[PDB]
Amino acid sequence: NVLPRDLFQKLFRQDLLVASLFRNFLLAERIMRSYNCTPVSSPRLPPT
Amino acid sequence: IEQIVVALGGEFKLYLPQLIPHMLRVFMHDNSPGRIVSIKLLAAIQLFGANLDDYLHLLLPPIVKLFDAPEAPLPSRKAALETVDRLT
Repeated sequence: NVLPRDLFQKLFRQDLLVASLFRNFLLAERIMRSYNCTPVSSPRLPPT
Repeated sequence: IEQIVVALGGEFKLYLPQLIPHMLRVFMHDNSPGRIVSIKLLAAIQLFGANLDDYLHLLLPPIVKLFDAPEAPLPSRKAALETVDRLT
């Protein structure tokens, strides 16, 4: 719902392990945010 | 307060609920000349950061009443508006 369709299929459909890492990255972004921490990704994602 | 927030950071949200009752009383009855003690407390709220998540519903109505009150002086209204800008 948040990412543009192009970048979704790039990361979440190409290969399983990357898709799993980014899936779990969204959880990291939420948890670490609550401790004045911001995770960083190379293809910049909008805040989910 | 501003120094405790920068020191603890994420861990401040455990202690913030104790301070909230006093901060809400400050807005209700501030007799400070030009409400400069209110302006200072706004500048503090800017530092609070993502701590305010669970308590924003408490702090925001006072801030909203502050910048919408016409009786209140313009400096204190700009300070409230700039605070909402930062917190956004």
